[PDB]
Amino acid sequence: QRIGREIRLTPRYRYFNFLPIMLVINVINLEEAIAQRTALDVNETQVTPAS
Amino acid sequence: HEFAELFYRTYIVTPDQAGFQLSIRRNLVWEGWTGEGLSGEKQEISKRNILQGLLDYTTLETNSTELIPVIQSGENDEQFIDPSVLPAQTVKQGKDTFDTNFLKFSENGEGFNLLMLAQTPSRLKKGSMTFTDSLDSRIALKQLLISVTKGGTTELFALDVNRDQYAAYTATREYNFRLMQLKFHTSLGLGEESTTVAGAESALLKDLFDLGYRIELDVKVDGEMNVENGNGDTSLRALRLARVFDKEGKEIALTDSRVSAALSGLTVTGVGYSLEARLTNINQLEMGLLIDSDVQKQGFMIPTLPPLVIVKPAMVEDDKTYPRLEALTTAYRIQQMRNNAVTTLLNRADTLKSYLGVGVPHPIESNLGLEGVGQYYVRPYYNEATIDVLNDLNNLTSAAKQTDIQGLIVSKINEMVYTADQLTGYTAALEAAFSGRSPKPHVAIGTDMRLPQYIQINGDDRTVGIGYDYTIARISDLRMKDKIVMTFILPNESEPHPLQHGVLGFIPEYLVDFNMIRNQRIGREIRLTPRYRYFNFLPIMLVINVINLEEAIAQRTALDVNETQVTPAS
Repeated sequence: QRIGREIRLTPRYRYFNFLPIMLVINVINLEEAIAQRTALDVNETQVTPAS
Repeated sequence: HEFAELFYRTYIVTPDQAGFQLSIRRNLVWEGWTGEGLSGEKQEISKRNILQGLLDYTTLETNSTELIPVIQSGENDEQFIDPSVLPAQTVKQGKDTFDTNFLKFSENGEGFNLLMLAQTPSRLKKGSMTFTDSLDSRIALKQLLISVTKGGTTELFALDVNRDQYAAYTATREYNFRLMQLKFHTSLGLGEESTTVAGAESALLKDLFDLGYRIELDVKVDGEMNVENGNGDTSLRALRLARVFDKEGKEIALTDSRVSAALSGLTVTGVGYSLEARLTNINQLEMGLLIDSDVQKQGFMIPTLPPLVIVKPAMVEDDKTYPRLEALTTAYRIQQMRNNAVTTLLNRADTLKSYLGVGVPHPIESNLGLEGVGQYYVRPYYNEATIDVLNDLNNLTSAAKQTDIQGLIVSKINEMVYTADQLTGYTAALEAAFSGRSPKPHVAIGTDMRLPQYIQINGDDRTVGIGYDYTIARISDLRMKDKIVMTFILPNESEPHPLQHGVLGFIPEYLVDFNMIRNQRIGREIRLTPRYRYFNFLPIMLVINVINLEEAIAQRTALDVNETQVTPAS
């Protein structure tokens, strides 16, 4: 016994998957990388005696 | 002067008003307090802005029809397993809060009356069973609850069986013309990361898992269900471990020593299942997003400011000790146009700092203390950063130091612009506010007189980045030392508007000239009383602090090897 107007939409749709090939990459630390300087990874080779 | 104009849009107010008003429209999505005609009986709750859904993906999600079995405390426990195997699971459906479980497999006995079973507390208010209620063209298995025992320890596994091709009820001939049949005959596999009821990689197949092996169970499940009364049955026919795959899809015999020793004592037995059932409600009973809109109130006022005065003997005019009006006009102009703009900008920065914190956004309409109708269209956001030029500059030769510094600063400022654009959702706000015309963000650049040569283009391929329009503002003030202030503005607009950063409420005023008697002396006076006030709406601004530019240029620094370690002890 409350009287009003109604508007309705009852959708019919669905998502299906066919191709089983898909790749994802996570990207991280971009803003630290652009904020801080990075300079070289040099491999000191032991002409100072260690080998 | 550029600076006041760029950050605070000037506006002329006819002296017949004490300010100006803005009436705003806000479309809303929410549920409860149902209807407006004879509203209430579910009471008022928080509105949600529809634009929030353009960036959030939960406020607009609802289910209002799914038939989830509900445990009545009477005889209803018959169709569910004993709660000593799996406790009830509490789920939300509409406004109802209740309990569900997994139905028990029935071979030859009673069926289950879904319509009798699917009564939620909302329906009980309406008067129980409705004759037009019918089951949708889809009924599919949600989950299969199996028991895996190894040596005596029982572990339950909830297998997500939905979205599977073979797990759909199919229409069939014979018996009636409203019969749906489920013929589920396939092999399901448990991986080496097979999760139990919640988390973990199990503990009875771990020896199988580490070796790199997944098990596969062959299963044939058959059932029938009627879409006219909700009667039906379902029973398991076959359930056993058959095949074990290697790191490839090549069958591994179950007689080899490792797997045979590992698989000893394994038994698999099913106890339950779950169905997703929809009710094509033909006479309709459902309620959904109640779309409403509210109008909001806010008022602006204009104060009075103390005046400037001139004194001179009132017997002859002098241009020597008192110059012409131009000097008084200049004092008024500087006072109103530069110092106050800087004060308002810095106070706005400080208040935004205190209110919001650093590097954290806020949900739409969650900061009621800020000034401005602007927060109706975007999230509030604040940020701060420092650049130590000497410590984080890379050079290769001394001849490129200026270009290096320019590149560093422009990269940092540009990246700050991108992250602000991502978090505040500003562009969507522009698209919503103006239909058909899509403006691109314009960045406000407020900086002192030492930096701009290092920001203007001499190298690089950008000033603030590609896709932005920039205006550089330079002032002689001392407080803006070592500071750059970024903000988004609108240059094609000429009215108060919430996306606008700030407005300069301006009323023209003039002077008075007369003779005044103050302790028995006579001198004509010139008085100018200005009337204005600055207001800010848009709650987004970026400020970057620049320090130590002197030492970096003065003292050489370049590169600085992050060596890599083939040394003792590592």
